[PDB]
Amino acid sequence: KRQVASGRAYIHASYNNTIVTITDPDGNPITWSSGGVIGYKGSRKGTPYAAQLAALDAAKKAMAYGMQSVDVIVRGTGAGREQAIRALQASGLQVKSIVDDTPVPHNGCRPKKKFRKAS
Amino acid sequence: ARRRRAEVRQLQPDLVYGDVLVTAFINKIMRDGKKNLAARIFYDACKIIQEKTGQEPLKVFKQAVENVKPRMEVRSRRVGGANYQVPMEVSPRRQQSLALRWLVQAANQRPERRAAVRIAHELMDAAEGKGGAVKKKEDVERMAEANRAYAHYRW
Amino acid sequence: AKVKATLGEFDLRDYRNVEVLKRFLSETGKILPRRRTGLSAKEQRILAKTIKRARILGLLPFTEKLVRK
Amino acid sequence: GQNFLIDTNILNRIVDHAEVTEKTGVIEIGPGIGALTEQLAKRAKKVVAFEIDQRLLPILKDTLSPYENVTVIHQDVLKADVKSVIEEQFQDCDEIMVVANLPYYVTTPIIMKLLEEHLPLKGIVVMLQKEVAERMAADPSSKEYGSLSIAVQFYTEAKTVMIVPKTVFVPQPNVDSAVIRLILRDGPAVDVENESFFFQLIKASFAQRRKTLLNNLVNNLPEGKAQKSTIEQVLEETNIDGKRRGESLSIEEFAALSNGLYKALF
RNA sequence: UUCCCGGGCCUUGUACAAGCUGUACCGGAAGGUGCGGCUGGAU
RNA sequence: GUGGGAGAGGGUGGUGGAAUUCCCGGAGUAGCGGUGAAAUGCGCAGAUACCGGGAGGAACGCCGAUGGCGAAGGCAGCCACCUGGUCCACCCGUGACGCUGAGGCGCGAAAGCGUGGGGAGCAAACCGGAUCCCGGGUAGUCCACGCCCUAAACGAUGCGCGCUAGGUCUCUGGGUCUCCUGGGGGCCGAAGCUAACGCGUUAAGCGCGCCGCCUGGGGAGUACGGCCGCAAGGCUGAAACUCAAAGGAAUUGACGGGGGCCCGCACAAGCGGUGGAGCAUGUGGUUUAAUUCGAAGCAACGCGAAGAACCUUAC
Repeated sequence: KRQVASGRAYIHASYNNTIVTITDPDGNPITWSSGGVIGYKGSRKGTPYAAQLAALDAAKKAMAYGMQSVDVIVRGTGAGREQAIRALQASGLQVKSIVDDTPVPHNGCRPKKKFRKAS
Repeated sequence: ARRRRAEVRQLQPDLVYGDVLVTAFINKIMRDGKKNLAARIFYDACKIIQEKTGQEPLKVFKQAVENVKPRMEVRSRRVGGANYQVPMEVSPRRQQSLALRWLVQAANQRPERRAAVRIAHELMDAAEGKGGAVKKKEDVERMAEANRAYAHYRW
Repeated sequence: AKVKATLGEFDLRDYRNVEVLKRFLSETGKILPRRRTGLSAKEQRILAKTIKRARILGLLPFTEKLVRK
Repeated sequence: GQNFLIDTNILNRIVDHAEVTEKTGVIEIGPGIGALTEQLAKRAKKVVAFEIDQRLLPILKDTLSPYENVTVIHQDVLKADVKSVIEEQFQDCDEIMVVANLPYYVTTPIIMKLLEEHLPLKGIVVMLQKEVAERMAADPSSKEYGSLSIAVQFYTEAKTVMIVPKTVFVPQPNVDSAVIRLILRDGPAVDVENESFFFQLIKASFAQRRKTLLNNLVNNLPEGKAQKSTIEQVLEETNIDGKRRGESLSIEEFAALSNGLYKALF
């Protein structure tokens, strides 16, 4: 449809869930894939294998729309960062730029209970 | 073991052909101490291959064995109540062990009635590059290099 | 090596010499420890103050993103 | 887990304080190890122990089998009206009263519901943690006094009979316990009011405990900000200063406030 | 040695022959949770 | 006094960015969040993930330390204004002007209160969800005045001065500059001290001055009286009675959520097996006249019994 043949990939890597969103150069999202899309449930959504499957799925639906090369822009510290990177780099995309872009607070709001006891 | 690395026994070279691999194969065939029966069954296989194929048997033994030599195995690892089937590389000793084992067990499960007949067809088929032993060899082969993500667990 | 090693005479209090001050940052716009910069306590403190001031002027990045995995 | 009453005569002591006789037939909420029911069956015509988990029923099959008074009943204490089982089983019984052996963990809902049922009976004697012992006997002042205090004292008069230290309970509770007696009052302690609004007011005053009565009323009570004047107005009538704290007032004056406020904005 | 079972030699201790503490609150109180502190507790 | 030095010391006035939440669009669909298993909860009125613009209210990531400043409590984004303590160099000035200090007067983490505002997030109480967790959530955490004035308020070590080996690291001054000389912060250790552990020029050593406090444990920081406070409470502070102990540090042990190492067909690498089927034996129950008795995890069970038709035999 868009046939821009080049977008960007935002990989939201959480401990519980892994989401990948492919967007146009402008930043408007083109398509998104999750762990629930594959139908996987419970704790095992954080398993690397599920993230691999989501990544491949997103790649296929992307090539469906004319994609060739993207910029991977990884976010968060999910259990499946590097594996999804490896999957998508060799998924058939001519990926140009990969950058870690984890949004860390500059010591702002006070975190929840389990994130306390800081050193 | 814990202290030893364990030394491997050296099999006595065959009487007829003057080789050890035949001895190992017949030993794998050998059950209940019936070494005479196993040897005769093997020699009947030798006669079958010699009659049905012009070439000398021994070359075929080696090349078929190679045609049933696994080269990439999967090993179980216990990480935090989870299983990691890491693909590793096998030793030549391990290669031959699994080779002989798989060949023999494949030979035994053939539809034919006579042992010599079964083992003969099995070894010829393994020679050509297609058979139960071969099939399972590539089975475990393709099972490996599939868990490459789990390849960083060096076991 | 160390950052101090690959530099000649300069003023540590100048909050406009970006050409040199950029060096004292990581791939990300983070101030390197005394392990990396190779400075005594006093000079490290004064440099940190200068870097903060420069950031506020908008000459230096508050943060960046590393071009790696 | 259950507190192993290794010491002897303690059960008898709590019984004596309870004044359960041959004439009296008493309900036990928690069968436990049968010892409490053992003395209860000894000196009473009829005693029943309610079982919530039939897994726990087999034990008495050797303990309370020798005793014939005990009528084992399998029904959840919360999921029943005790009145019906009283009418049926304890028709022969004269005086209706309760002795419990709960794990100090489940007491409050049970003891509150018992009183909710408006069930006519002699009373209840229970052992529980010191600080939770109806928040002691409790009085219209001090830290102990709470909403629970007001509710319990409204239904029934209160008295703590005994305090029991360590070495009495084998799985050393790291906390001391105490035994309290409750006797059902002839109707409400209060003269008259609406129950719902009264309990709401009681809860509202004690929400932010440290803050004044006036602030507790303005905040905790629904709306309240708009009608604040009226609120303070009634406080002038009922002779109570807003600068008093809820803890300071007594139950009767709580009710006197309830009646005033009920006719004002409710 | 990845584990699992049973030992041997070490090192370290609540307890024997995590814990504690100041306030505040508990209509699920062998006690729990806020807020802060301490080592008279192991990385 | 003169010439400088270092610093999260304090108060006030401004302004920088990252992040979280909420309101808008551009775009874009089917789940999102959660643990130990989910569940509750949110989303087809379009939620999550995304880019752009706004509204805020709190805290300042790297630097950052084993570091610095303060009398303590405590204090870190940056700029400015006002202000306190302190260190060194010259050895210029006064001429004992000194130290401690019962009462008094100030300051005093967090929590808690009164009068107003504020509230992004976090979260007592409370409302739900599965069987010590997970969703929501008022006070509070914030600011401005006035209260309260307590702690494992700790170096569990009152303040001042003089004397008694050194070695090493670290911060900040001076010089003639990897060698000296000051002032702080740690480690090892002379002599010495201590019940021991340990302290040891930053004394718990050797001495002098002043202050507070102690006299077996529990009752008890309780009662009573008094003084403070809006309240919570704080300060001061007994006895009746009861036990012959309470307690300090250390030494052998045996036990643990403990951790390290080293082994044994312990797992792994294989082979052959009962568990499923027909029989033989042994037990637990059942049965009867009795089917005698011992042995019950490994370390009881083809064990005593290594020969029950009568014998044996004990029922």
